[PDB]
Amino acid sequence: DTRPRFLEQVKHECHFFNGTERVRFLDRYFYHQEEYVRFDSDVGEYRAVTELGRPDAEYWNSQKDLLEQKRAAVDTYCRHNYGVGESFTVQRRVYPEVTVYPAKTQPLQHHNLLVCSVNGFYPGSIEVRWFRNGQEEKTGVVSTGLIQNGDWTFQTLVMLETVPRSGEVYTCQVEHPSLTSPLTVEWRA
Amino acid sequence: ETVCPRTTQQSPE
Amino acid sequence: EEHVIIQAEFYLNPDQSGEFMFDFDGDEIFHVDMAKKETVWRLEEFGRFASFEAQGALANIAVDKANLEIMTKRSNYTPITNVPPEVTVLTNSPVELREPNVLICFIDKFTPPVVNVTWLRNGKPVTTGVSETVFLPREDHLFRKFHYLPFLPSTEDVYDCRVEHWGLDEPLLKHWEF
Ligand SMILES: *[C@@H]1O[C@H](CO)[C@@H](O)[C@H](O)[C@H]1NC(C)=O
Ligand SMILES: *[C@@H]1O[C@H](CO)[C@@H](O)[C@H](O)[C@H]1NC(C)=O
Repeated sequence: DTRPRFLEQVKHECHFFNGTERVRFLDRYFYHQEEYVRFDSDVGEYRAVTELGRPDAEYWNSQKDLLEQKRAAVDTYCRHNYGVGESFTVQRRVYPEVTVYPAKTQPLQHHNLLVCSVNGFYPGSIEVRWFRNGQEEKTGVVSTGLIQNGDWTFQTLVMLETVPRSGEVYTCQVEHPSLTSPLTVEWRA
Repeated sequence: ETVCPRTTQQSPE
Repeated sequence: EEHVIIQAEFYLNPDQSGEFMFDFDGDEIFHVDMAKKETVWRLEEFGRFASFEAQGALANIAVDKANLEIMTKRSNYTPITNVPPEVTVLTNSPVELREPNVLICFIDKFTPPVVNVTWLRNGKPVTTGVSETVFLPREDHLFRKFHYLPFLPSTEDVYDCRVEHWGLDEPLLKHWEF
């Protein structure tokens, strides 16, 4: 199939700062991936983003009942839906699961990577650090970044490039919004 | 207990 | 900010595909099945505390289809440039042998939202217990998707996620083995 395609997207966005103390509502329209007209609650009217959306801003802004219902969306839509799902979205917190295991960069060679696998946590913001004999190791640390599993959990593999010697204690420290104290896991050769 | 949708506008033809 | 709730919709011609879904901080809350006209919560626990009228969603898709035909005329029938996806294969949990796990195929940064993807075991296709999310919106206004495959890690088996897209000149295969 070689027929050309034509995509149209619409995104109704609610932005929240400090609970519902500050709310921003955006009503965005896209042709393919190019936004051409939007409504910004901080402006109170439709504004065309590209030349393509000028007919829409003119026509929509002439309707009084449309602008008024778009200006109340922060309360009739944004603040309403927040309280509906505030229990299982805003307050969802899943404890992370930390595993430390060794790996190899090239096969058939001794271990040279210490992998700290943090799994299944929510929310996404996380701080994972390595320590060697009590001193933090900030040199030669690679990671996968923060991975969204798509099922309302996250994971990240923070790897340490090092050849472990006997008598060395390596510690992976994990900080998370749902934790009261930093979670640490030791690993010794 | 019910989520509310926000309305898409119709462009001028 | 602190949190973002996005109600994302799209309509695609000439495939006549549409979609209605709610997004929270990059995660799917629910999506409306356009066929059976039902609300599909991403996790079953969500539907207990919240309800959604699936009938209201189909109205926006009707307006979306009409708008698209207006914009297609306005753009003098300028088609969409296909953007090929990135593909990555990961496990949900660290691997142990004879310990159940889940493969995740992550298809990201592509448009239009049409894709053929298939799980392979040792070269043969698998459709057993396979699940997938619907097309999820991004903030550069491309798309991203997830495919899941529960499996039992063994030394004898080998897994690939093959993705097909109009922006790729060959079916992109992403490999996983223990
Ligand atoms: C589309 O066609 C119209 C009419 O010829 C023209 O004014 C316009 O510049 C063309 N291009 C775009 C991007 O609208
Ligand atoms: C899915 O497979 C069908 C088989 O004919 C093909 O027409 C379609 O283009 C494929 N998906 C892609 C690569 O868009």
